[PDB]
Amino acid sequence: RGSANVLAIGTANPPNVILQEDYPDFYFKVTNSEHLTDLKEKFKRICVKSKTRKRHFYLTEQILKENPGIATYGAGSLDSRQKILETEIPKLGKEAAMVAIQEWGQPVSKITHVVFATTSGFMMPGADYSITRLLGLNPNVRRVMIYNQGCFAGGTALRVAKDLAENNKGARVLVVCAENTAMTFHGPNENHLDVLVGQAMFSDGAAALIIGANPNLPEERPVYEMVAAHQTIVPESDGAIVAHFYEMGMSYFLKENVIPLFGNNIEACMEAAFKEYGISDWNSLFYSVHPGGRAIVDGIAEKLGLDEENLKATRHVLSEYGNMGSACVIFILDELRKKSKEEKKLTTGDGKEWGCLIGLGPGLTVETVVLRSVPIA
Amino acid sequence: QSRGSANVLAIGTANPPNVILQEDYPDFYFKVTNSEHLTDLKEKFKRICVKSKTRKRHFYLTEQILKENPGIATYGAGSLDSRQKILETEIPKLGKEAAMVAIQEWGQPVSKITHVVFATTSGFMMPGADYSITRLLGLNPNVRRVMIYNQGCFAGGTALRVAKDLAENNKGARVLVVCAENTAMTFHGPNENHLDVLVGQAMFSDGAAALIIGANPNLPEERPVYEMVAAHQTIVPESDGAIVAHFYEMGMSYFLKENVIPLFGNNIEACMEAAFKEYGISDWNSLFYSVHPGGRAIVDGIAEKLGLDEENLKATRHVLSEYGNMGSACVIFILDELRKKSKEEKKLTTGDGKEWGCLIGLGPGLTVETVVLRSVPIAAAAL
Repeated sequence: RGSANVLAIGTANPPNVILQEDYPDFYFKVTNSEHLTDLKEKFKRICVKSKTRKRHFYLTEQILKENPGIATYGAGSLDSRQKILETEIPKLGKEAAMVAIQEWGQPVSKITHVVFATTSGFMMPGADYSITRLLGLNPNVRRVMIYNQGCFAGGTALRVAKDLAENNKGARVLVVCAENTAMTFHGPNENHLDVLVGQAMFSDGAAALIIGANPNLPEERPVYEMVAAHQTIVPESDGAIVAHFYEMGMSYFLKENVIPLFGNNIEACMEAAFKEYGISDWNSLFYSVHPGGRAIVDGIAEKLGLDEENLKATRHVLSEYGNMGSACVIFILDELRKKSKEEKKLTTGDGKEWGCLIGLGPGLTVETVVLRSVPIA
Repeated sequence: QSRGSANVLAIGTANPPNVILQEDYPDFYFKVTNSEHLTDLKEKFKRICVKSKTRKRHFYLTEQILKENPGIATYGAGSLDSRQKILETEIPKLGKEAAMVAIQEWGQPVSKITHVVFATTSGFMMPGADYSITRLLGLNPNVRRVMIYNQGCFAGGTALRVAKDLAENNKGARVLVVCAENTAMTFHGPNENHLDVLVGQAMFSDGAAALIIGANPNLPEERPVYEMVAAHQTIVPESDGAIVAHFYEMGMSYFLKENVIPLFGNNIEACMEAAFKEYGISDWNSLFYSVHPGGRAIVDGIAEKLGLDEENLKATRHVLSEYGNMGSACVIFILDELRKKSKEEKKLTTGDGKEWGCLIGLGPGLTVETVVLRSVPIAAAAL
């Protein structure tokens, strides 16, 4: 019995794109907030600085017209958010899952386990049930539904898949991460400027993987080896990110020091994960860093001394997709292996042997997955 | 990193102190929900409560707390924010008290805990209940957490199935498993257009249960109570839509079709075969049981289809009787009851003197969680 491997990665996004250059005009119009000149000026500066070029959203002017509470800050809107989210999350998840299954090239009857992560709505039965039904998976698949673990849940999903894959001979785990801003969209309000930071970054996306130990070569094709998977609570961080699931939807609150609480601690997380394999040069590694806005990626870069090369996959997904929550770190893994093939590098990890996937979110929580690349040549 | 199977090393339970006897619950319920005029619903509710075989339930919710949170007691009113204010702190707090009972039986420092699995459908926030009990128990900040939110009445099974893989794949791993439920998420006043509310109100109750799960016990402090042999999960065929729950502004709005009981009853034998065929076991009455007590009718129906005697189901029916339907926690209380009653009538194993047993989680999907268990001799389990 060996290490859990990534055998396939797939991604999906809803079709409707709003460019960041268009987004402030769009946002202030569909929330009937054009009278709030200062917030609109504040929001244009945040978006000009975001280094997100474009985002996909299921939410459109049409949907918001049909569900006006979603576009009114603090209005009872959760019922109508859930009516969207209950079906759109499994639906988008299925599309991401189909791309992974196609790459994998094996029948779906070989899938033994399903790990689904989202914070974009919830019901019983959950998105894990729904995607099982939509893909016609075996009814006896062993399911782990991961609700409401926010922007670190990509890490959590992989860490769970790792133990499922490694402890069960022949197990193939379908991992799906999906987010939909129907859960997080808020109109602007002078008292809750955290909303403007959210509306500059949050976006729709689904990513899927197939995880298995002991790949059947060469008809199965590993992309990454999962070596280790850690979770930690940052010291002195209690209350830094808090989200409530309220009648108005997901109401979230960020302290001033979120970026420096991650930044002053990330080096300790890298030592905890890499010391035992004798690694201390952080630029010797390839990276999937959760792109929770520009400031989080820049702070982690500054504190680890990461060069432009090691963050270009992370920054490409932030630019082209925005903060799709749990899905982002999986999009980055996809981008990383594609770019590696395109630039004729020796490994799926940008020519590097060892790598790091970092999930960041409430607690504050750091998810650290240690990866090895696979040869391309 | 294996060396052996995940064992239950400890079990502890906690309940809120306010108890309402079922004989008193219809008068309580119709009074606090301002529903005295709804006479036909009150008579229906009395008949359901009598048939329930729930004698007693624990609740955080009191008359006083409903007076301070009257939205909760007003059918369909926006109450979720008031429900989350209660549940955000009470679920981790109740989970903590259960965990402290399990950790005392375990007799190891909490620094030995490497993983935390927390199951609840009773409120949700970020960071979740996993984070909160980690903080309340002063666990090592680098514990590996699996937060199982909103899986409903099969989550007890899910929690052990996750714990099994965490404990068997990580050498030295000790998994704290906590299942907690609080009816602040599910409490609704009666309504002529939502009859399924009367079914839940007869059943749903508060409780927390905790386990320490680990492979390779270490004497003298650690003793196994149960061995986990296998953990299975399945969708009951032709079951789509039988149990639906939405998380709405009014709280958890749930819909329980009539045919839930036949769908579970008519497929449970296939679940037992799938789980026990490889061990050459077919005599369902020779096994010990923790069956999710999702109301009297589901237990009775599984009893009839498997041929289980009164002896097999007394632990299950004891918990339904004395605690009601505490959601995820029930199957863990029943394992606790089973080993306690075994020790008390001087049986030879923690499973009522039987060698093999099964824990059955039942919930939306419809989903069946099946945990294949082995008992431990009382000699090696007790002190």
